[PDB]
Amino acid sequence: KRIAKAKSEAADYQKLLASRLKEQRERRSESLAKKRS
Amino acid sequence: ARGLKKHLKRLNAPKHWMLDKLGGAFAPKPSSGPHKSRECLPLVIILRNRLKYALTYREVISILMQRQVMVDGKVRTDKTYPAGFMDVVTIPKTNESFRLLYDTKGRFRLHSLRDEEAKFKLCKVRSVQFGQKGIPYLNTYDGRTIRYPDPLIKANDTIKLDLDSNKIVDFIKFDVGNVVMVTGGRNRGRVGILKNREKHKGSFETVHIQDSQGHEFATRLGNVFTLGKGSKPWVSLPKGKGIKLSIIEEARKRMAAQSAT
Amino acid sequence: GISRDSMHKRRATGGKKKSWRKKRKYELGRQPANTKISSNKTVRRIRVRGGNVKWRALRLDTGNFSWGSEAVTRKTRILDVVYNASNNELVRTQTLVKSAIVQVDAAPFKQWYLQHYGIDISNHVVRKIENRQADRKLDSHLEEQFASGRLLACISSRPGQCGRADGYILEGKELEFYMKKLQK
Amino acid sequence: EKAREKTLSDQFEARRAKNKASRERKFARRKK
Amino acid sequence: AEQTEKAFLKQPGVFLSSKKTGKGKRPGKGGNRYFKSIGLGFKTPREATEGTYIDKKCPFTGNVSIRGRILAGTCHSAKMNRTIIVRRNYLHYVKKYQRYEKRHSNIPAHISPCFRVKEGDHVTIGQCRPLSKTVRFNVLKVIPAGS
RNA sequence: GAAACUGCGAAUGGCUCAUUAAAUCAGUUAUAGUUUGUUUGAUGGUUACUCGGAUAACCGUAGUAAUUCUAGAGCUAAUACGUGCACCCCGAAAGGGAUGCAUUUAUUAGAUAGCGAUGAUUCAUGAUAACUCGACGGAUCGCACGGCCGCCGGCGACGCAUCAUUCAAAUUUCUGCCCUAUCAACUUUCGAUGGUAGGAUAGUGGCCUACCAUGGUGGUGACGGGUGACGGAGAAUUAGGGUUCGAUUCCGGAGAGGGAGCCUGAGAAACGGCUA
RNA sequence: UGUUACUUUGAAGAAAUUAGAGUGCUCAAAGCAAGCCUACGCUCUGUAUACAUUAGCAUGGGAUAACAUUAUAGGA
Ligand SMILES: [K+]
Ligand SMILES: [K+]
Ligand SMILES: [K+]
Ligand SMILES: [K+]
Ligand SMILES: [K+]
Ligand SMILES: [K+]
Ligand SMILES: [K+]
Ligand SMILES: [Mg+2]
Ligand SMILES: [Mg+2]
Ligand SMILES: [Mg+2]
Ligand SMILES: [Mg+2]
Ligand SMILES: [Mg+2]
Ligand SMILES: [Mg+2]
Ligand SMILES: [Mg+2]
Ligand SMILES: [Mg+2]
Ligand SMILES: [Mg+2]
Ligand SMILES: [Mg+2]
Ligand SMILES: [Mg+2]
Ligand SMILES: [Mg+2]
Ligand SMILES: [Mg+2]
Ligand SMILES: [Mg+2]
Ligand SMILES: [Mg+2]
Ligand SMILES: [Mg+2]
Ligand SMILES: [Mg+2]
Ligand SMILES: [Mg+2]
Ligand SMILES: [Mg+2]
Repeated sequence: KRIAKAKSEAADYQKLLASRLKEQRERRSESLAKKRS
Repeated sequence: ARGLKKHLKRLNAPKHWMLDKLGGAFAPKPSSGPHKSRECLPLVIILRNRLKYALTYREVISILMQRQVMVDGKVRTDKTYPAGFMDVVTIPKTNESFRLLYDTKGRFRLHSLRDEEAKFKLCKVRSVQFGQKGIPYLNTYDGRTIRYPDPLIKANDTIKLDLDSNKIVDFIKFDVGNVVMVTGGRNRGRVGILKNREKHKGSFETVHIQDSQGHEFATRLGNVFTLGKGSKPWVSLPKGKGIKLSIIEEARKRMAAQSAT
Repeated sequence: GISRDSMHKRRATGGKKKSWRKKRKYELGRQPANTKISSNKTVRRIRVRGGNVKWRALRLDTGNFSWGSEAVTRKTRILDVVYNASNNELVRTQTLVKSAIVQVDAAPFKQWYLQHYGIDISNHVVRKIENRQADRKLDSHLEEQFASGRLLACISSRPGQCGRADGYILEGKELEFYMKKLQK
Repeated sequence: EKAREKTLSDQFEARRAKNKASRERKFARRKK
Repeated sequence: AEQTEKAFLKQPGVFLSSKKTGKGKRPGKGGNRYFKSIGLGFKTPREATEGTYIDKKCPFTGNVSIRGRILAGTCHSAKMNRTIIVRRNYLHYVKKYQRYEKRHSNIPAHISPCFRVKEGDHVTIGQCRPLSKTVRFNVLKVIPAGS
């Protein structure tokens, strides 16, 4: 039970981090538009 | 001493317990637990001195040994268990549920809760750091440790903790403009809006809080506890709502009460 | 017993300190280990404050020594204490203390060097050995002592505390410094 | 120690005199 | 060179015999000299970042942190090796007479080779862990007398 | 359910004020300089259908004037005691080595302005090479019985390890103490002040050792002497300022006829513990 | 960014004692209680507040005062 719990919680945390790495890049992409303007 | 002291003389007990000086030579020595001994309310005080369910030290043991009292959702049988700020005390037989909050005079008040609001509590984040295997974790000021916290949570933030799932439901960042309560010192129990943060390298950080009536008071960062984002707290406050009245104003109310009552 | 208190000392002004309490157990000291090089290994277990453990080595013969430039660590036999910066009497008594300069057997490192560089001091195997030989550099002073089978090493552990005698192989200007101290 | 103070005094006395020449030169040019 | 003791003096954790070069790496890595900032708004002297001395009690290149009380005073004695006596002058209030009396206290302090000091110079000292029987402070800044 | 083994406690409390004059102690600091049974929170890898030998109570031969003084014999238990299932390198890409946690050393990463924190740490933490003859990683107990066709499974108790927390300690920063100069120099061979390298310690430190330097304190009273001197919170009297007192119930310290030494333990230099 | 004293405000500060608010232990020294109506109870009942040398911490003030400094400007 505890090995599954540790493995489950570890997977969710990685999904959260990967899910937010897109924002740091997507938000960066739109942020670069100000430099051109 | 050659070790640990197991007794608390009655005159050395915290004043906010409001123990009578001639009631005996000793006061309940708070057990080790989530809260500090000087910033807690042992269950014996709650059951006997505040709620009057027990008349003696012995009767408190009978109540607790029947497993009738729960703190933060778990049954507690220790008479001197240190229940503290934001703790939820539940007594299923009486259908009662209280939250330990300070009144504006700095003393713990058993604020009756609704069944819906008794399913969570607020905790202040102490620190966030990497644990074994590089796994991040955060610990609070109520002794709790939460692994895999949201990366946005930082020290001094407040987290909403669900007592059933035992997980972080939501959190508030510590920043100017939020409503906070003072949990220590002269201004303990006062609620206001965090207006300013004065940092001093190597020294304590001072925070200037402004009451809803414009009264401004300062205190140390360690005595602040964010209650909500913006101006609305996430928890129900007692009648005073953290508004500290002057003695002149308080005497004015007492005089009027006798005229009406 | 041995005590680490300041009560017996003179004040910074020079005046004496009259005793106002007895010695405390929480300020005690203990007898030194005086670890010696000997094949009759002996490490005694000491119960210390908090119920924790210290390992007091009375005699040791082998140690875990690291070749820093090569990033390789091998267990090897301790042969001799040659230099000690604190007390030259610890050299002739062959006492093992932290920062003592000792000679260790070079055989375990020679085997790794031959297995790693294919040099004395299978088609896919020879492919990588020659690849690693491009960036191979060996200090002349460090190579000169491989012929004798002994490497100068410095003890980095505390045998009287951890019960072990670990260290690293001297090289660079540190090797030059100590070999000049031994040149007599 | 003696060399340390000699170099500082020798170099300080050098620029200390160069500045005096430069200020006088600048003053000469400002009059016109 | 700085090697004047019976043992070889070096900074802990700075490996000097690496095949790779230290060009382009932070202090204390790649064999580069290690130094740090002590915070509290104090600057790291150029003599400590570019020096060759070894001092494990130095606040900028050693293994001691500054925390506690920051004090100021005048150099009273600079005759020890890497240690000075700092004289702190203050007024003690005599209550009954509603007046003051001059008092002083001599505070031993460690001074790293990156600092130059003479009797009469003004020094700032920061508290550190016990370095000797009497020393609990480290010099952080020196102002020459008459400056 | 007596007895007995095992576990825990007996380091709190109570008593007293002898020693002690920058010492204790008070306010104020620091631990990035450490240990911490317990509480609370979290966290512990991909013969085994259950091992072994003892011992108490008990039983019965006793010794001694004698003591919770003591010897021998016969039995039998365990959560007692001792055991034991339990990515990188080499390489004809097979195969092999290492591969939990902890321990010890070394190399390496820990940026910038994928990549955490501080006023500030080569910090938290990661990876790698090895190391240790590692009290570690459950041979334990109660209650309830169910669900699948022998299998699976509930709620608890007790225990081991790691981090955080709590309960605390240890050491520690700054300032502050009565009378006395018919006490003016004191400290330093045998540590006095500082430096380097070690040893020891839970850990910092002349705490101790080796070597080196000659420092450290002082009419702003060092050093020494006196106290019918434990310190403080406080007490008496007080227009104000002040004078005197403070053994004693709260806090801190210290001691158990005088010294010293030590075992057990998370915690004692313990005295309703031991050794001289 | 010369360094301080002084002054202002604030934070932190054991309780007990002292001052002091509330309260008819029959009064009082005290104590920390109680009060309200007459129900299966209520007042979220109360258990305020000030003082607290000196030193330390942090804001505002800059008169008075102390120390430091000034011309081969190492000046802006
Ligand atoms: K103690
Ligand atoms: K015990
Ligand atoms: K103190
Ligand atoms: K005192
Ligand atoms: K130490
Ligand atoms: K030393
Ligand atoms: K114990
Ligand atoms: Mg006691
Ligand atoms: Mg700090
Ligand atoms: Mg027993
Ligand atoms: Mg005296
Ligand atoms: Mg002092
Ligand atoms: Mg690290
Ligand atoms: Mg040392
Ligand atoms: Mg010596
Ligand atoms: Mg007295
Ligand atoms: Mg006496
Ligand atoms: Mg007294
Ligand atoms: Mg007496
Ligand atoms: Mg008495
Ligand atoms: Mg007492
Ligand atoms: Mg004692
Ligand atoms: Mg007697
Ligand atoms: Mg004794
Ligand atoms: Mg007795
Ligand atoms: Mg006793």
